[PDB]
Amino acid sequence: ILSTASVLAFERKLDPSDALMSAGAWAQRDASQEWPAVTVREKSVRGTISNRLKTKDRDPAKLDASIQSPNLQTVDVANLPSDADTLKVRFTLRVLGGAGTPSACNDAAYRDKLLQTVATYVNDQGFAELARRYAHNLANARFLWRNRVGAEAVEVRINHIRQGEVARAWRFDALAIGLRDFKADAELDALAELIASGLSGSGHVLLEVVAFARIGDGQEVFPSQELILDKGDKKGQKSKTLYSVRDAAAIHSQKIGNALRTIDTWYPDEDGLGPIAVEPYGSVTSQGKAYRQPKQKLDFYTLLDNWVLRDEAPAVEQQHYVIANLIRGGVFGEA
Amino acid sequence: ILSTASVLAFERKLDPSDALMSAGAWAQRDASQEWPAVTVREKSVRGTISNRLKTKDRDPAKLDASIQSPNLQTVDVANLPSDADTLKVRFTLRVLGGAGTPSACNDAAYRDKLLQTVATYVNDQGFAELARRYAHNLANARFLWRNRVGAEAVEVRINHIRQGEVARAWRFDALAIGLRDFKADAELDALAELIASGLSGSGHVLLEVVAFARIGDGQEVFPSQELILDKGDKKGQKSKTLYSVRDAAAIHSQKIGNALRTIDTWYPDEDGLGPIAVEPYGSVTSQGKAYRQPKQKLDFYTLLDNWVLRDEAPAVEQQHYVIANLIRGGVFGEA
Amino acid sequence: PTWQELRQFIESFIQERLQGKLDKLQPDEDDKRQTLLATHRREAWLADAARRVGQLQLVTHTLKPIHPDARGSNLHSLPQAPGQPGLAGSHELGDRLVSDVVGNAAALDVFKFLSLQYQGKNLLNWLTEDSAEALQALSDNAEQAREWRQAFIGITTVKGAPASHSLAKQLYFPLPGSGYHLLAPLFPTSLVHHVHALLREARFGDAAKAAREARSRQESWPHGFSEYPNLAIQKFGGTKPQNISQLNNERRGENWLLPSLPPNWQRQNVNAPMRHSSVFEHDFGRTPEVSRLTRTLQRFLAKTVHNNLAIRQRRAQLVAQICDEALQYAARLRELEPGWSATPGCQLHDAEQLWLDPLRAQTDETFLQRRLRGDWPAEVGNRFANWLNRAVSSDSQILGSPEAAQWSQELSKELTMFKEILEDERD
Amino acid sequence: VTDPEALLLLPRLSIQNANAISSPLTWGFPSPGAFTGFVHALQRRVGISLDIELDGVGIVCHRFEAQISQPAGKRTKVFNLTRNPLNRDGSTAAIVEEGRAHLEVSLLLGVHGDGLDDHPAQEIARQVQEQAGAMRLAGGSILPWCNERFPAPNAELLMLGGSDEQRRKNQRRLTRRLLPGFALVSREALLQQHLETLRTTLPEATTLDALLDLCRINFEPPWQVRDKPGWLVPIPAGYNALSPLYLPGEVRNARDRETPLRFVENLFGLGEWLSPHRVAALSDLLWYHHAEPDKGLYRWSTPRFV
Amino acid sequence: MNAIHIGPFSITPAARGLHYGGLPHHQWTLYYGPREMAIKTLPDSYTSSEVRDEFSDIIAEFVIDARHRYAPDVLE
Repeated sequence: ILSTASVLAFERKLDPSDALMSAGAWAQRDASQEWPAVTVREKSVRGTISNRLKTKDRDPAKLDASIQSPNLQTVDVANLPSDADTLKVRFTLRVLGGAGTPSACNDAAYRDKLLQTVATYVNDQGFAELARRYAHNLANARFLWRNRVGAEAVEVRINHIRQGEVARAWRFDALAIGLRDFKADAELDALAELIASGLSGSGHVLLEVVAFARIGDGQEVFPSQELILDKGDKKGQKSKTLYSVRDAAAIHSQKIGNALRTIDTWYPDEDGLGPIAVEPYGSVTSQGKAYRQPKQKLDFYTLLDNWVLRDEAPAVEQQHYVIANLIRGGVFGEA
Repeated sequence: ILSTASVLAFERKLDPSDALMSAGAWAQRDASQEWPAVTVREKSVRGTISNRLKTKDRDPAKLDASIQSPNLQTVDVANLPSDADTLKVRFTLRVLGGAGTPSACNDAAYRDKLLQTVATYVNDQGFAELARRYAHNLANARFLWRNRVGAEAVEVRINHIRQGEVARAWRFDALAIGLRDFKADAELDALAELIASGLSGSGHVLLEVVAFARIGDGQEVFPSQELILDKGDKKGQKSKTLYSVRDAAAIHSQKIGNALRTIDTWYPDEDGLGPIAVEPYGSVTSQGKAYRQPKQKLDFYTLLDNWVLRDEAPAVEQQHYVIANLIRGGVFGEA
Repeated sequence: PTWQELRQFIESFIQERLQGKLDKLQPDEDDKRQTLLATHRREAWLADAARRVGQLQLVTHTLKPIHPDARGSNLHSLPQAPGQPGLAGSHELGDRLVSDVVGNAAALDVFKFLSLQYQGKNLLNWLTEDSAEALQALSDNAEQAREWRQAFIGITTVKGAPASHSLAKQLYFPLPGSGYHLLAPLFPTSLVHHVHALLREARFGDAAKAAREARSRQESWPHGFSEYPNLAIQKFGGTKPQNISQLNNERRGENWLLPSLPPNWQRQNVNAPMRHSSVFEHDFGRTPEVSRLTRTLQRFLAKTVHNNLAIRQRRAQLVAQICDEALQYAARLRELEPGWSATPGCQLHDAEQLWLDPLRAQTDETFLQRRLRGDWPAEVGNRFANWLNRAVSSDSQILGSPEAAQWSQELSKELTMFKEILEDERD
Repeated sequence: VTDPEALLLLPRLSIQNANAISSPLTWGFPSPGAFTGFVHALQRRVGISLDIELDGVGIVCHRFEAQISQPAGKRTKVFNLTRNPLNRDGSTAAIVEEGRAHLEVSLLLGVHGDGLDDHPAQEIARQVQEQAGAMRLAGGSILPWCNERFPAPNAELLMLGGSDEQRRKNQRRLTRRLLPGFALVSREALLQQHLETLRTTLPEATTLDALLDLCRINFEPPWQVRDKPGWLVPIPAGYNALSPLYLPGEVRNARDRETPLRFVENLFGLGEWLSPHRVAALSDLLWYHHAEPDKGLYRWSTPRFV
Repeated sequence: MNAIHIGPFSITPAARGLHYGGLPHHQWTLYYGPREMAIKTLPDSYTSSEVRDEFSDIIAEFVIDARHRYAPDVLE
């Protein structure tokens, strides 16, 4: 009957490291191994109430009384030095093999059928499109996020590390490569071939990704913010806390992974957003809305179940979406 | 019915940096790249009883007993050198563009309607008056908050940084350009047009703003100030702490941004006070009162809701105020 | 002993429950009070209790702390006490055991009704055995008593087939000969409740805080206290702890984890002793760990010799800890720049700079590599011994007696071991 | 349970986000069960192909860093979390708190078999290194040291030296390699000795109270502090049986249907962090599995230490 | 709230408050007669017991320093 597995899990393929942030001057990007790190500092901010009022605080006397109480906060801030205009973001990326193999799965017939489905996908077209989109997300500085917004020029340098040295080196102009269009380029095709060979291999392929963004002299950079629950403590806390590994501002690994996963342009809604991160039930945290709802037949679980159990193979784009979810991983399976 | 979005976050356009302040000599300000930074020092003050008594301890015996025991405390103090008469304050400003687009918006229809409203604003009246007023606030040293009140002569030099080089340079006498009137000047109109091109998204604008002010030999300068929660005796009764980055006195970036935002001359009260910073509910911290009360129909939220949801376009001045609020950014939206 | 008095107690308790729900609801209309008094005063309320018991369960190891969308089998089990030594667990929990409740958060009234102590002890053991005092106070008929007894006793048994959800943890353990077992662990809510009670007594108890106030005034007290540093809070329910369990509702999350941390978990920085003359007293001397070690050595230098063998042993591993920390401190200076020792300066400790920077020999092939190879500097041990002599209490009573002889002998042993460590640094 | 013929020093491994939630009652460094399972996975993946056996692990913890913060006005600590993806209805999911930490460790793997003589030591050491370079140690990825100043090579040393002096020199040089760290060992005998001492101090004292007393900071009135012999962390000592051993197909929602499943619960024991110079041989730090499936007691420990 | 008196000490709050984080706060200053000893910014949700516990350590170290400074001289 080929019942679906009660416990299903997939290992996270294509896992990056923390994006270390460092600062320097442009046209010295080559000798950037000794660039000083960007440090997270402390500063005091005094604001004023600017949020919406609930029709009972709109009395002028209460508003003036609440303004007369100073609103003080302590925030973590990260800045470029007052003589450095370039932010260097460096992280390491492992492209693991055994991409379609589940990490944990109950039913052995479901094992054979799922591995047969992945084998059909890989010998039909393989990871050609998926690794193309991942290499595009590497080539443009999507992992900088807000650091990519107002940069004069962004250059991404990607090096293949085989044993301890650069086997093959890439250099891209991130602002020329779009954040929503996946064209074809020769160096991009070479990077896609390397990533696809890593996904189809039995070991791993190591890449280091170094992006230089010309933010501005002494401007304010944006490391990943840390999620800390207040938990109803009586003392006032610092409102903003930035992430750092060793006295050096950094971006979270899952933030970089979410940036790399932004390849899904096949969701049923219109591509006004463009690509979105590959997730089950197509959730977008910034938009607060989950595309690929299960009421439509385009969510990951129903597509996978139709593909592997009832042999209802979806469209090629939906097959790419399902295999991209397999790259992403996750804990699956009903009770 | 097109209700407004619950999440309507906006990012900050016109990003400033922390303004580092240095010292030197007038008529030596052309070669001022090697000027030593103003250092934050510690000095001892002895305060007397000079505040209002609470009508209970106004008897002569208790007042004399309090005067016989004054309080000792340490304050952070920043001064020019005794052989240096001018203060150099230097920061970089970045104009982003894309003001109407929210960073986070959970309602797609509201986002489309808001984008249409901002687009028809730009088509009708582009970022010409707003950029003009920002150019005024850059031309006069309003970012010199207390360093400008008694200065003999203030000069502001603004350089447009293209590819790391000065594409265009400006020079203003900041005391001739007052803090009260938004007049017309050819060089200042060129600066306004550059800021307009930055705000419209038609080009990358990064400005380096340097201000020179003659205060006097050894005179006290006023950097930004930090908040102190605990005084104690382990610290030597530290009562005031000044802001510094690396042993160099500095002004907070949000104070500079507040000084740039002082363009709002359209509030319902009389403009005898002059321009105020662009904030929701038009609040001034020093005045302790809110111009543009929500009871009147001239605060940012009601104007934005009428403009977008009910298509009630306000006056052109109020449209300028709303778009200046959008440029300022915020956590707009209800719960 | 008598069923009449147990009936009196249960009728009394449902009477306070009735008046409490009437006072809290304050029903002035809608005929709520009549329905409350017609359903919560007779054997019909026992029928509702038997209905509500089937939705609840008493457990000792629950699964709901693991991802709350996981639907698995919660267990009420006490593991057997192992014969192996030096390990803790749930098998220490004997009479000091508190039973968790899992299920609906509104049916917990039957739990406090079932955990009553009417005549001296719990109702559970009364309903397990064929007691004449029990099994008749709740039912006039025998069949009703039997069905209510089975209902109220099955609450401690496993309900349904044994199942651990996908979101629950399952960990392979290799058997000694060619095998594995799956080992799905459950969260020991009884253990964390017991440790939470102990830690709450130690950190907020009346005697504990009295001892803290006694120490704050630096006066004597008949007993001391504990400190419990570096505790961590792991909450299970973000806003609804009662959706997990009643014990997790008593302590709203707050796992109160203990700090199993390595000594290098607070690595501050590495700094070069540039313009100073002897690192052991000037830069090595004020690291907090060695400061604590030398203060303990200061306290143990002037001590009684009633337990002199154990005291000398403790001081032996003490000075061993100082020498180990010295070796660690040199090892972490080994990650600095290779040529920091060649910087200009009037006082830079050139005698100890051979040991402080081994890596200078790489850049200086003929300037200092052969000198370090041939000299093999072991006078650094002598200088550190002189620093330790400066760091020991200047007691003439020990110097006159053989206590200084034993201290010098153990110091000589530790310093010759330390010198043998520094001997083969050229390999 | 056996004497290794050689010691395999996996070099400094940078572990990114390791599970800082070691046990239901302890936090901080990951459990030794994670390291023993990682070594067993190394044996299952590459150890069989090399005709060797990888049993025993030495944990040194060259660097530790947990993603924790201390809220203002509290002396305890909280764990920094991650923003999980939204639900299918666009709302924030319920937060499940997990602790994630940064490690830097080097592992001493006990090697015994015929592949040591069948293959060169450098070759098997290398192949184990690039096998471990694509794995996980405590739930976190392993950073493989690309484009730094110089990577640390893997080094396998046979314990059967040509002489006692040669063996002693090799042991000391291997100890010098992993010097900025602290070896992790187990102290079950010390915990039992302290429990007996506590019982003579006052009766009916459980080993949980002895474990708590050996880790807490004790203050005694004349105000001194009861000193500790070492670091003395509390560590999970294994798993104890909580249910009868079920058949592979009995348990619903199991990991597989080929392995028996038994519900367990954590066993908490005593551990110690100590400098590697204070051990006679580096093979005394190796952690081994001790299952004994008849009575439960699925334990990991480091025997032959003292 | 209201001033807290602990023997010769007094913890008087500031007349006007402030907001640190998103919570209201007042500065509480400790006196020993006319001598100001320490100032702490404390949440408005604290009771008098918590405000007193915030300054208990400073009071205790004052007591210790007073005992050691004015200890009577010893004859042997």
